[PDB]
Amino acid sequence: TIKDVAKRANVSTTTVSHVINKTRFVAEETRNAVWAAIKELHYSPSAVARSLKVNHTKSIGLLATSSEAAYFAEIIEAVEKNCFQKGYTLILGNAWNNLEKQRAYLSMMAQKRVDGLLVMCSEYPEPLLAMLEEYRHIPMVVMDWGEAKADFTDAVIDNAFEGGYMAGRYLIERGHREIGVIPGPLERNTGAGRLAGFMKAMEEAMIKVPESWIVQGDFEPESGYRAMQQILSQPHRPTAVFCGGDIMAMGALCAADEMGLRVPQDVSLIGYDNVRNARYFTPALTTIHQPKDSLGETAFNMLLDRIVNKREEPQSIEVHPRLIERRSVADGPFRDYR
Amino acid sequence: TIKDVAKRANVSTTTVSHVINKTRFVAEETRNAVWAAIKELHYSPSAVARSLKVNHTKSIGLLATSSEAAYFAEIIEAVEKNCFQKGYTLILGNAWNNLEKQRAYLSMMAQKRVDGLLVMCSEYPEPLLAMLEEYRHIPMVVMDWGEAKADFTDAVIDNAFEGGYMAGRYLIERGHREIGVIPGPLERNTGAGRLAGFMKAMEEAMIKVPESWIVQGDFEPESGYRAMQQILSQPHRPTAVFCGGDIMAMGALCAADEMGLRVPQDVSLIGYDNVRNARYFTPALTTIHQPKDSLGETAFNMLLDRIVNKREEPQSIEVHPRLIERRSVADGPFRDYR
DNA sequence: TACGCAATCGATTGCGT
DNA sequence: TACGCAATCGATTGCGT
Ligand code: HPA
Ligand code: HPA
Repeated sequence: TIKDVAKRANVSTTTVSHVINKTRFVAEETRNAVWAAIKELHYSPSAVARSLKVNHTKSIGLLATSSEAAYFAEIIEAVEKNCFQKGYTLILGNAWNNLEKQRAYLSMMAQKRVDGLLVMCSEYPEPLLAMLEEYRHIPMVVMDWGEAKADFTDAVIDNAFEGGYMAGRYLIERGHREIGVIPGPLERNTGAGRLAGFMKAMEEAMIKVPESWIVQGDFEPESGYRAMQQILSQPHRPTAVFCGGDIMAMGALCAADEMGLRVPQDVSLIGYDNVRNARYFTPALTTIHQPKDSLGETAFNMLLDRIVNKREEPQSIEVHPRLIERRSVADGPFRDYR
Repeated sequence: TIKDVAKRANVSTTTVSHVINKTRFVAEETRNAVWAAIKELHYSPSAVARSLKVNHTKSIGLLATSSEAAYFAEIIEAVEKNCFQKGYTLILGNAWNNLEKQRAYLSMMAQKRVDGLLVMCSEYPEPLLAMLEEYRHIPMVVMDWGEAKADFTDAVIDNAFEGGYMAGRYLIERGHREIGVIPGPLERNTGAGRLAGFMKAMEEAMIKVPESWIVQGDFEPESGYRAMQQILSQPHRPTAVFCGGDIMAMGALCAADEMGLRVPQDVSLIGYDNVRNARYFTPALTTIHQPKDSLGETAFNMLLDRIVNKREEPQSIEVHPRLIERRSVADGPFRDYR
């Protein structure tokens, strides 16, 4: 088809090319003629032909976990923004935390020869770790670790620990001493990390959280429900609860409200993520806000760097969470005694 | 690189090829040798080289509006599922309801030569309509119209009208006669369509909704807030409100709760979408459920059809909404008089 | 029997004139 | 000056032997 244009415009295709990419000077008329032909033939040059020659497809692969989850969703849209903004195309793939699915996705990506890879798999067993290395040749950045687990990738790090710590303290400083927690999967950073940060703050306070008061969630609203329910279901109940993520949090609000418990008057609840619509939770949710957009953009940027500036040494950028006060938290019994 | 494999295995590349795609019989040993080389060289065959020859990239383009919105998000994940399931790769692009962005996205897609196109642009002005036709050559299906607006595409249709109608009736049959509505953008199907279905039911009932009682939303929680607020802010207030989408609905719950209004005891609220986490709204939201997954899959399927079975005649499949009773609705003053 | 030769898909780009 | 020739990127596939 490029031959077709050339022919119409009676010039070599080489010409057609250069004019199409202003890659060397071309006589006005000549230029015009080509643009003309280009238009009548209704010409769209093949990127694949081009990619074949130039050796990069101007496309990036996002090997994600799930894309419906608010948290996820939000990050993704960000990344997309950035890609578009710099001419990259997004290939979205969800491995659902399934090795086989992930091996598959990975392979198609290499095959389609994505310029770089954005990795957000949530959990990282050695088998997953291993696979990834097999493709160290393709530039990648993991956006979901607590610290850098490998030498062959870039990494953006969220400080989940300090975020949890922030959550504990607030509660502490607000009058609370009987607290409970519903964490996300321990096999994840946003799970374990948050918990542990939250647990340090407690030890520092000589606060002991009885095990009947800690209940694992899976970042899903339903899990949030069940936990809150198992917590308030007990003889002795905490006066405040720290919930690992806003959506399970939202799940937690439901239950309370269902047993006729009051928020925050009967229970204060503090979340984690500051998801786009947390403010509209009821009550408006107080939570730790995670920089999702920066989290996206920042990742894209390291990728581009390696890609263009051909860096080879893995890097790692940290990002920081921060408390957002809404109305799901109330003074605790010890506020006055501080 | 295919030459590299061949050489290692001392066979023509033609061989390497056939064994790689079991496209003709090959001596075991021969086969083995190639697999061997394939492994040592750590070989991944280029899809782009391949695509160049075979003429289809096994990739599909989703020209969407926004991907963070719950409704959207949910559909997208679906589509992705389907693509993966049949070896297609997803290129996600969000035009934000911006012509220029959409022209751009469209063009890159043609260029990257996507096998087909999934279209979800929300609003369709002639300029957008026009652009689309320009690419009638690439197979596409619009997943967001009320009826088929063009002869060059397939279309999946949701019955937003009958959905709205269902919403009105329920309210009617539940004792209500003073109702208000906060619709989404009229420039959209899920906006206008829902409204009108909802408005028919009302006329049929000889119910008149005073204009101070209808307030436009933009499908976003914030909009939901403001509207509900403007509605309950009045001297005379409805006893029931129909909200165009679950997220604005959620927005509506906030406000009420903020002015100390009760749901559903002071106001019944019925939504639209049955978004994944509507049940965990508080109270659990009664709403019309839209078949998102079928909406996805069904679209993918028409695409594949045109694609593979090389159909040429546009088709159109309808899908159906259905009421889901939760707890945001209460009997109205006229329930007993029916 | 089981395999290979050579042309081809659509672009780009180094030498030249 | 302003443009063109021919080789090339990595695969596939129709004829043959
Ligand atoms: O893995 C996760 N899933 C959903 N929401 C989350 N918020 C933090 N981590 C997660
Ligand atoms: O355009 C829309 N946006 C968000 N949610 C929606 N639910 C139906 N239509 C829409």
